[PDB]
Amino acid sequence: REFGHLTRMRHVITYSLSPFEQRAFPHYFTKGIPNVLRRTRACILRVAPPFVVFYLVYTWGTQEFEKSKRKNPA
Amino acid sequence: ATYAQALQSVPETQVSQLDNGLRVASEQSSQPTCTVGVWIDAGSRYENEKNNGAGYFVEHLAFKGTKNRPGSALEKEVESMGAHLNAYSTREHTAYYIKALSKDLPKAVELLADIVQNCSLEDSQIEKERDVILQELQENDSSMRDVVFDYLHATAFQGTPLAQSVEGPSENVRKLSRADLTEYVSQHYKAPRMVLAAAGGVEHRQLLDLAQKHFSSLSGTVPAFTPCRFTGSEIRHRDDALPLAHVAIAVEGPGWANPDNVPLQVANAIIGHYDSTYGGGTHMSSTLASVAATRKLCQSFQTFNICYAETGLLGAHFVCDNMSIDDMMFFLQGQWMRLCTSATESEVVRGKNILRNALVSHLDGTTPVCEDIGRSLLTYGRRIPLAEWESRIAEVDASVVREVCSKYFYDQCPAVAGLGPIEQLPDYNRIRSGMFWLRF
Repeated sequence: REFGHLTRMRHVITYSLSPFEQRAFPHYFTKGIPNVLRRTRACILRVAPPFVVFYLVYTWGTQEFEKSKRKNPA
Repeated sequence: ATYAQALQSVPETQVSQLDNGLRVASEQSSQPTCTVGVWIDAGSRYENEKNNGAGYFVEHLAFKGTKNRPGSALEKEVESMGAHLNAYSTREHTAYYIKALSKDLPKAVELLADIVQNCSLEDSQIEKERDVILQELQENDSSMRDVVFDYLHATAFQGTPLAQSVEGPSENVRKLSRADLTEYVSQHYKAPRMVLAAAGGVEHRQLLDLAQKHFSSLSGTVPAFTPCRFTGSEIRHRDDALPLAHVAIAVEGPGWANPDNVPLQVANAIIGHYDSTYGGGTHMSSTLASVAATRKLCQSFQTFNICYAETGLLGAHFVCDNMSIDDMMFFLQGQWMRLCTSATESEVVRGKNILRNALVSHLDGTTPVCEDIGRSLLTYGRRIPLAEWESRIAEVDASVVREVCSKYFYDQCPAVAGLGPIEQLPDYNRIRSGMFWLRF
């Protein structure tokens, strides 16, 4: 697998700029911040709920375990 | 003569001017034939996006009839004397010329003035030429070199009128009207921007009298030229159905009047040219030519120094199969670097000899001399004699070549065009890194 014999491709034009003609951080905040927020809404309900469940399970297990070492009057 | 006395014995280009500002220039010989033409400071770089293609359209309609010579009549006249009418257009220049017998110069001159002054621009002919120009656009699509150089101009001069093609986009071809073309002629076909050149058995006094009798009507004594920013950039059109890939790489080179052109041309002669139909092959003094012949790395490569008034394309075009583009880049950029850092006197001597030979051999016949006169008066405002070109070549050495190739090539962003099976055309960063050496 080498460049020059990977696939057949046709009718695709690419335009690129020199790195010395352009900037390395264009619209890094004015565009980057909305993109991070978009990428966060896109995945948050797929990633977060399992970790919320872990937080609740951890919280419950720890408080319960410590609720067993307490003296029950008897 | 000893080539120093032969240069000193070359006939002198005589230049005059009409009151309207039309310049008249002629190099006389004892040949029984002459070439006489009009060269105009008009091109596609003078067109914007709405008019782009108008100059090529006007060149198309040039011989199709004037108010005095309707339709084929002009052609008949030319053909009835054995003369040959030709025309061409670039991004900066336009030319109309006749190859005639020396006794046909009056009529030839008359035929030219009419053509530049009184073109009919008839709407029926405009539609017929619309169809012709569309078919010629599709014909030009078949020529990979023409496409790759249009691509190189488009990416190197993006946003500028030098990125424009001569013919314009096909949409403009379909939309250009008679009013568009009449406006183009009225704003660009002016006497101060025209040069009436003649080379051959032509007396300058007689040509001047002809120009005063046929061109004196023209504009007496305004939008023209903005500089064109160069851009390091790449345009890659991949079509793996194409058998061979075309790659053109150029840095920003000097404009017309820059003396750096003479050493840079010398340097290009050091790299030279090649195609697979060469006798010399592996024995060629050019390193790239011998490597390409030994390894069969390419079908051809050429160096070029394209000049405009204020900038230009200094570089190389090569054609090769899909699996060798990378190699062709590596050995080409290396040659550039080898010239910037370690030029060496003997190959500078060879390149100087090549340049002198190119300059003398090019000017063989009345037509090349007529073009030299017209284009030279447009680009330099003067015919530079071959003795002067020799003086400028003689003052080139390996230090000069090293310095100028450093100034233009070393650590510079190139513009790159790739067309065809170009997957192995190296990524722009890799080429850009190939434009400098870490050892140096």
